[PDB]
Amino acid sequence: AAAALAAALAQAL
Ligand SMILES: *c1ccc([N+](=O)[O-])c2nonc12
Repeated sequence: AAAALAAALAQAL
């Protein structure tokens, strides 16, 4: 889950 989210945020920004 950590990675999923990490990646989400990365993309968002
Ligand atoms: C999660 C998984 C892979 C990568 N990546 O840089 O290839 C990520 N970057 O930020 N979160 C992830």
